Amino acid sequence: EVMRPDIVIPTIDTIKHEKIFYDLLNSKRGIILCGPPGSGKTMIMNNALRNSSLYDVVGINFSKDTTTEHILSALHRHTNYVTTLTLLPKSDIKNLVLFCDEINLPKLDKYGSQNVVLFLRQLMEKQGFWKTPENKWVTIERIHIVGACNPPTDPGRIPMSERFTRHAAILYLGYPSGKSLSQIYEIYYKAIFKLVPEFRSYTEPFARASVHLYNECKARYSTGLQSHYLFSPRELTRLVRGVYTAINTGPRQTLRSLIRLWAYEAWRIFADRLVGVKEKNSFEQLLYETVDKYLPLGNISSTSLLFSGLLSLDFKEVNKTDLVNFIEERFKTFCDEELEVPMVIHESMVDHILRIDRALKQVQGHMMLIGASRTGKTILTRFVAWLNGLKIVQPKIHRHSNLSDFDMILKKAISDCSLKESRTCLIIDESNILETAFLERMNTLLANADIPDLFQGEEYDKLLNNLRNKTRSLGLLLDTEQELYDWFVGEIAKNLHVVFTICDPTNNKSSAMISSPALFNRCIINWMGDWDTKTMSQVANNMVDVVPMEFTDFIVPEVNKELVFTEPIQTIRDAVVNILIHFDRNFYQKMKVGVNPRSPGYFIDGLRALVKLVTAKYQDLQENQRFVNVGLEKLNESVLKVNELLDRSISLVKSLTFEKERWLNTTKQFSKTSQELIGNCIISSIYETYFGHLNERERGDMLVILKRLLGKFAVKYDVNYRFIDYLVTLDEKMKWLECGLDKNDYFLENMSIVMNSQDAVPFLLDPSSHMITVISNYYGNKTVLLSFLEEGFVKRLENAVRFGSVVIIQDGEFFDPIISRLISREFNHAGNRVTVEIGDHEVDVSGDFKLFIHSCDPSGDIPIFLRSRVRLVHFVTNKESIETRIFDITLTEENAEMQRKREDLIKLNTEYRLKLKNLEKRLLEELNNSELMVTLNNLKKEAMNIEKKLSESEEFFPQFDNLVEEYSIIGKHSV
Amino acid sequence: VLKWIPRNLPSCLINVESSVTSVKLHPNLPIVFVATDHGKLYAFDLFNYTIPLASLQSHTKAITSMDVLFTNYTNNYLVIVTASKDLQIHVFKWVSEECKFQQIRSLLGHEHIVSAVKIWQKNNDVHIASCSRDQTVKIWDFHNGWSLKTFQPHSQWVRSIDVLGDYIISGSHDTTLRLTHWPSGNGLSVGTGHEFPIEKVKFIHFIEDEIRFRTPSTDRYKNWGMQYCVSASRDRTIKIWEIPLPTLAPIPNPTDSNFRCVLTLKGHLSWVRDISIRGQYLFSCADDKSVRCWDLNTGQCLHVWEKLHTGFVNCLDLDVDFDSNVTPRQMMVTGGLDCKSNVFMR
Amino acid sequence: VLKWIPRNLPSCLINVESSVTSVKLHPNLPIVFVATDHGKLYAFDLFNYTIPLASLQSHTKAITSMDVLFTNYTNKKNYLVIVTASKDLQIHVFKWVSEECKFQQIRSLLGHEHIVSAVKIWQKNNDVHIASCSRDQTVKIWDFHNGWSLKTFQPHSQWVRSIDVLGDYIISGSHDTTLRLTHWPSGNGLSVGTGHEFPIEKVKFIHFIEIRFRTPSTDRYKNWGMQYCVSASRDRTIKIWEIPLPTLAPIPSNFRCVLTLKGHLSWVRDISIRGQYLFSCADDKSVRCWDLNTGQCLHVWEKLHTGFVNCLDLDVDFDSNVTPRQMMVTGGLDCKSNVFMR
Ligand SMILES: Nc1ncnc2c1ncn2[C@@H]1O[C@H](COP(=O)(O)OP(=O)(O)O)[C@@H](O)[C@H]1O
Ligand SMILES: Nc1ncnc2c1ncn2[C@@H]1O[C@H](COP(=O)(O)OP(=O)(O)O)[C@@H](O)[C@H]1O
Repeated sequence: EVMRPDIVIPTIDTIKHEKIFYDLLNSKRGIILCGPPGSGKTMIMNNALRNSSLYDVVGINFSKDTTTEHILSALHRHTNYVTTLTLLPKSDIKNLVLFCDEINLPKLDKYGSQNVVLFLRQLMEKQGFWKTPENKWVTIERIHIVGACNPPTDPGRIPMSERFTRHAAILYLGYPSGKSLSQIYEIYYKAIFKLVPEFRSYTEPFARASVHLYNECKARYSTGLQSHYLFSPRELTRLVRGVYTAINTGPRQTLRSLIRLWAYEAWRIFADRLVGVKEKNSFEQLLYETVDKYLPLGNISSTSLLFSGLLSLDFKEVNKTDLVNFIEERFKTFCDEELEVPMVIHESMVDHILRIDRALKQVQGHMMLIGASRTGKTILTRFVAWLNGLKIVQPKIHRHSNLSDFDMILKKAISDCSLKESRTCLIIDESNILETAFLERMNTLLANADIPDLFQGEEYDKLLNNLRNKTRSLGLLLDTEQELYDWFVGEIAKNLHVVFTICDPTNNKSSAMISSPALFNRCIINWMGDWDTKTMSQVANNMVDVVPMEFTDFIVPEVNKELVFTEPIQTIRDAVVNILIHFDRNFYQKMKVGVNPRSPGYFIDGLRALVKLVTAKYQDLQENQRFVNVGLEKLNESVLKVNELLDRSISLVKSLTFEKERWLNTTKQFSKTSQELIGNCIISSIYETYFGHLNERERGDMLVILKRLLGKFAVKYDVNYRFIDYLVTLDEKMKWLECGLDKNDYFLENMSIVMNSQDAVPFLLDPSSHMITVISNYYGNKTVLLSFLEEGFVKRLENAVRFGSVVIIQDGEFFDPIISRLISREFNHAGNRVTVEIGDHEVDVSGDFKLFIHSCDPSGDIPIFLRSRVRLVHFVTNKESIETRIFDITLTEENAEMQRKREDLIKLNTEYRLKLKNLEKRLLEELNNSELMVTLNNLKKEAMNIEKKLSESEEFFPQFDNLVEEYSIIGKHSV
Repeated sequence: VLKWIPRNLPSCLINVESSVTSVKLHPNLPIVFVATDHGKLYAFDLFNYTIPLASLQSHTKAITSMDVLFTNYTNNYLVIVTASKDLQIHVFKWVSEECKFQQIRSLLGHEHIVSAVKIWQKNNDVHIASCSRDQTVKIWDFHNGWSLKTFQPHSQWVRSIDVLGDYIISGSHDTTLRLTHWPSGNGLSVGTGHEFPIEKVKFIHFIEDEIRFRTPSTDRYKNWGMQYCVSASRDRTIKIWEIPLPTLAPIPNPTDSNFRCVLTLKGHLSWVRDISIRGQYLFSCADDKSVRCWDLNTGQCLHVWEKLHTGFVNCLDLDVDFDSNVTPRQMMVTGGLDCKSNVFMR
Repeated sequence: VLKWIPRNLPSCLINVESSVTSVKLHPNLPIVFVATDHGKLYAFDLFNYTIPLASLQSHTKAITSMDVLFTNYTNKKNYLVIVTASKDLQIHVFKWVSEECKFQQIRSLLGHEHIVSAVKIWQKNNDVHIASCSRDQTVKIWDFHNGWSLKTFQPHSQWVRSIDVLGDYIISGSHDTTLRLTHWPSGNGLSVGTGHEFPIEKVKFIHFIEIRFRTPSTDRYKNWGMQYCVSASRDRTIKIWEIPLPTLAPIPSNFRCVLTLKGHLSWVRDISIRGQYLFSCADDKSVRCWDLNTGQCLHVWEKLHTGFVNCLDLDVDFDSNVTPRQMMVTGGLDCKSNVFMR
């Protein structure tokens, strides 16, 4: 009977309030019930009205945006319009009681009035209202009004007009005393422990422990810390219900098992909403003190308590290792079956999976995941729903969407839940609430188990037809309207679970979402938050243990214990993980994030980029060193064979002195390059995944921070390191410069960042829109320019995906949320065919398809979903670019022939240098593959010719230097 | 010879490079064939398990299923066919003169990964069954090499099949069972009651040796040749279904278009992967690293193999006893996800 | 079982890029790892030897030695560890990921002042230790979990050319004709043994099996567990010495040659023992099998390769976790390998 919400334990205050409420209601007067949340106004009302065959209760929950139309819609299925106009209840012998929760919430207009308050005072004082469309006066005959609210001193509450409260009888419902709460929950614990008779003498100490824990949580964690720290007896009854469920679906229990299970339930009820680690430690110490004081057992941490029914037929505490292995295999199968995502399963991941499973295994059990973006909220929800056999429904709310689409999606989900008995998990992101009407719809869906506004008139009648047919299909014997719609409500409550994804809880829309009354009092608030440093260490180790890293001498540096977040330093791997954690912390500290949750997307992107880059660099370095070694060995063997025992071969050997010297120098410096490889790869990955949206000064300061931090952990790096000299090759540089890149080094770094991003869709901030024509020159005729602000963009994008064209989407500040699966790289693989879902139908990815997003508006609006999952690159002109363009313009307008000759000379010199480099590479390749002497002589002659060409062409530099010195003052004044 | 129960400890163990997805037993010689998630196909003789006999990488993806058949004729070799995720079904030849694999050909026609194959001999002509993720059961001819009939028995992709003459039963990802008569290609009955996807479904073949579910009830069921079906799903349960008698191309009766769960075997701690019937005993494995042995008469588990593998137990099989062409020897082999395979002798 | 006789003719012929340096056999599967003189390490299947499974350019110079073993952790996923030594003064640690059949380079071991000549790897209950020897007259002992050296000392005046590890005692073969058994945890010598006239090639310990040399003599010898050892050099003679029992940290005294072998036409390179028979190759391109009881050659496999024989691999019969498979692979300098299966 603990599950049934209709049970009320009769106390003195309960029976007193119930009978005076009945006396007031039978006197035909308005009633307003006031008190702190969780006092029991709804409880005492329902207890009073269950024992009566004269009244019916209609539940309406008010929010910040409630209208008269909502009240009338909730009354459609309970009232009949008759002309004797008069609004009778549908029943002829039972009165109707209109119960209005949270009646203070309906906000004021700009002139300080409430539409709902005045409507209700018209209903009570005048017994009727005016029907808006036909302008006629209806009469309220047998409808009573009961209001429930909180004191106006509570946040979000507003004072009501005296004309309202003049017609209403006000009763104050306060919190029960600690003794009364202890008695109530000792009765509950006796009911629970009837299943375990061997511990029937521990019911009272458990009740005192729970009540003391609730009182201490209310005292310690107040509203002044966080706005959602509202505790009530509802937390205690939630804990009691969870305890009953856990023993009911569990094995034979011991005293230690019972205490640990109660502690786990306390963790999941009282401490899920805690934000800071300090409050988590405070709750841990509070649980320790409560257990020692009231129940005179091992560790009582959140990670130490892992109760799950996944590993066995019964809900019980399980080991960490076997649970981790089971979740790893299950997520491998999940990646095979639904969507391929390379995720790492860590300890906090396991704990969050367990608590999401606990919520989704309940009846009328919802979730409100609050945390940073790219933490694993929606993917964990989908994994848990797949494990529980639920159907994931993510609404396709995009731009140019209205109430009609959301109502259609909600009605389809409700019909599937009820008629088609399809157990559905509904994931609603904070970005799917375009305006507050969506939030009001979700409030109505959560407070009740139906949306009365979505079933009106002929839609209501056809819903009755469908439900009658479905009930005849199952064979249940029911024909009345009331019982049939109660079956509807029961099916919706049983089969529908709603999970809310919130990224930034300090946004006004997200603040109203969290502080919404029905959302607050029905959802299980799971403040996941940002990743703690232990989680980052675990995931970094799990993605860098599979890559060759330790290949050089490493000495453990002398560092403080508090500055080491992994296990104590033993290899380069732990030092690298600690370096990345420290740089993530320093990055989010220097960007003044404040209390905004710190998204770990940068950390994961840096880890993946570092892994791939160091793998490629290690392969290239090993291949090049092997080539140099075998070439030197072959040259030495040929020299020895010639000495032991043909003029062309002698000339070739004599001409290879410079090549031999270069090979010897590379062999000597191989050790130095091996010393600093890991640090260079780390700094590179930081460049691609961190420095995209930074100017040159911020990049330089942050590189200084990273360099000192990387030298702290005894990791070597190139002292003369440069991003262009490490990631940008000569061929790529020429392709970019002939496409239209500026000579500025910042632009070259940005172009290298955007081109070397093959795992995340890049984002371009070019106010001059130069990158659009640059990329269009890069791909020539296969490129296509789309925009979010144009009609038919979806069809063009789908056609380009089918064909394989390179797509550039302008107007990046108007992100269209149906390309989200393209943004998140969510692909479905069917053998050699890869398909993605855009809009409402699947489309085949060609594999040559590329996505670029462009935005020319600085300081625009970028959603957190898009912001956290793109390589956002800023193309902002700086001093050097302005000086270069000024010099180019003044030289073109002063002496065009000189400027043309200079740029042609620069192009010739760089092309000749690339030809020389490729010729040396070809010489090395040909020597490794060993007529040949003549070819080698020709290659040497061509290299000498290129060197002579460079020597002859390097005689015009002083003229360019003099011109630069002449126009430098013009450039500096221009900037 | 029929009531044999395997011992609590395997005598010999097989080590494989990757996860073992399917294992099959040669009806004549003491050799076991082992599939691999990496894509290789192995074969180990039952007495010298230190080294294999033949192994080649024919599929570019993971093998999903395979089976064996010893052909007979009125006018004679072992046929092995292997499905995989490489969008192609490969047919091989097992020559015992050299004990070396010989590829016959490869089969095509599926739009997604194929997960089950069944081969049967009928009047000197053999056919190979196939169900894939494209929601189609495209069973094919080994001789001609072309397709015969394509039908869609489920709204969601079919995970397992079984053939008993001209009738095929299909278990899919939509938690339903559907029995279709292949030559007409029409659905006969729908079996619901599971709430998690079906992993393996097969017929309960009639036996003559007194097992409750392996005998016909009335004369009509004996004439039809089949009465009961066994299915496993991700519900941690094994359910025994019954085939309603159709109007007999059989016509599905409107009043007899549904199954009926005669028994519901439960007790596994995870998804039941593969099942097998030997006499009155039902042998099943699951992801709980365990193998049960469910007696058919009592409907209760008899012997439990706790922690047989350190990982998931993907597959197992016995020797077919309903066919006189294959002697039901006391051999059982279980494949595991821990890159290991255990064989129980005598 | 352990008394199987190898076939007269080879069964498989696998070609490599250069001269074979070291050959190791995968203890669980028909997989052979071979390293060439160019530093490239190969993974060949015994049923498909035409193409390798995976190839990686590990070292930049010639490979000197290689040893493999399968970890047995009581808690942690099992994997195989490949330790390869070369002339690059560095030893890399690999891992065979059979799921995709590739090579992952776990870590390297740096610190040797010369070319590492030999390796030997062993597993404790929950720890793995790495043994090595180089030309710097030192034997550096590393740890697989940590990655840095735990013991480093000079066991001989000359350069050590071979080393064997068995528990806390290590027998090191050097360019000098003498050897030395030293305690690993204490870093002190225990006994020495001379008698040869040429540099030592490969020295390996002998494990007792529950035979004249595999049976303990007294209870004290059984408690110690080490009584006999096998040595080889360039003097074309393999002599089995007796290890005296020091006064037990052990406190240190000469090795007595209780047996000798003759008949080798060149300098021996590798010595392999399987049960009661010992197989060893040399530069004469012949493989001789000598019984431990009679102490004479029984079967000869001549004209195996055109060049000299480099090394041979045999599964250990003294390990409970290692199955004594009936297979043996021998490598030669003619860029070819011979496999005798069953
Ligand atoms: N006999 C009782 N006396 C007082 N409080 C009780 C009794 N039984 C249950 N409660 C507690 O009162 C709570 C009811 O609060 P509720 O009516 O939802 O708040 P509100 O009045 O704001 O709607 C329950 O969560 C339960 O824990
Ligand atoms: N445990 C993890 N290990 C690695 N990557 C993760 C993990 N959790 C989340 N991610 C990253 O987050 C992305 C999906 O997270 P998601 O649930 O969509 O976050 P959100 O709900 O905040 O949008 C993936 O692309 C993945 O790279």
